[PDB]
Amino acid sequence: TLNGGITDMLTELANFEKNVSQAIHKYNAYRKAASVIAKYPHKIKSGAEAKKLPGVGTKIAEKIDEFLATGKLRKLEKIRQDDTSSSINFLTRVSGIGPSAARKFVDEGIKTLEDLRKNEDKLNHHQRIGLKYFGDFEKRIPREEMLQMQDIVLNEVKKVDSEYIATVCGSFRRGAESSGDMDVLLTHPSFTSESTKQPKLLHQVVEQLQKVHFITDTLSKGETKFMGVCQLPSKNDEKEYPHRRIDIRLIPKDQYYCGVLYFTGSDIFNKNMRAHALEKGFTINEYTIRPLGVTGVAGEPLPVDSEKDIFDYIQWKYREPKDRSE
DNA sequence: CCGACGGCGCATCAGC
DNA sequence: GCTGATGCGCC
DNA sequence: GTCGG
Ligand SMILES: [Mg+2]
Ligand SMILES: [Mg+2]
Ligand code: NA
Ligand code: NA
Repeated sequence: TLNGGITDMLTELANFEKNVSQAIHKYNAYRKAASVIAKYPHKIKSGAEAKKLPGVGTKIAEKIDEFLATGKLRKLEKIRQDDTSSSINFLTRVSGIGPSAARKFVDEGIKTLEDLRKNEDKLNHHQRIGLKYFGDFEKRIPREEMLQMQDIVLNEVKKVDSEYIATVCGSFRRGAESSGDMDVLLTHPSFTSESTKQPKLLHQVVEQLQKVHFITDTLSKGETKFMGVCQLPSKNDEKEYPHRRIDIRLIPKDQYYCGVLYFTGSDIFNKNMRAHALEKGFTINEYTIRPLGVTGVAGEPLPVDSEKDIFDYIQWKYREPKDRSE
């Protein structure tokens, strides 16, 4: 974090554009600039030096110059004083409240943690649970705790059926010392791109993890994705562990590499990699990499035998999970 | 200049 | 109920 | 907001 002030500034601006302006590309441009500045291995001395980086343009260079000379950004100071922007930015922090629901709550004077707490009946289920664990969800997970959570999830999955493979992805798989939540890829031989020879493959794993009190709440649940809450068990007289967001994603077994690429991330790495795919005339999702056709239509799935194959197609040297933290 | 920016799962809603 | 759009989330 | 065409 040589340019910590700068990238904090940009992230804050990205958050404004997402939550308040609802200008998603502006959010993206900012997060992108932030990301390329974050791995730039020199302490930046000027806007004009940052502008050299791909993703830093004119406006962001000016902001960088204003930030370096004065330690501040006047544009952010204003945004920070605005009641309506601070309100919206705060509400969107609850999982399940985004830009639209946030603005809509303000329209009604529901705008503080205390307002939300007297008004649970105006929240859908996801939002009610996000408010419930509001504080907990702010806390990072140390790797040590990620490691116990893993043994639990790997062992319980093996118990339902010895042929499920669960793989912890996300920043954990990227070797991060702490993680915002747990991301779990799940496969079973019965579920492939050809057929689903067994129903409830995801359900059964969820039920199991509820039966051991590991999974405590559900934000959303379908046939391939679970989005919910979990908690490590604590010992006699210990304060409890914080509750933690868990995400479980069931992926056809023969598409494990595109799935594990996807779920390892980071989000920005994915966006850039996928963006580059397109320039190379391919498209990648969590399932397959397909060529782009002359017209603009996705051709057939290309054969993939490792994460590296995916990189090969798009003419990128391999990058280990730990080098994907953009 | 100016079009395009990654891709998709689930909850929810409107319109039929 | 179905189908498709919009909201929100995941990386 | 930035970039390639
Ligand atoms: Mg995570
Ligand atoms: Mg997660
Ligand atoms: Na640039
Ligand atoms: Na939110």
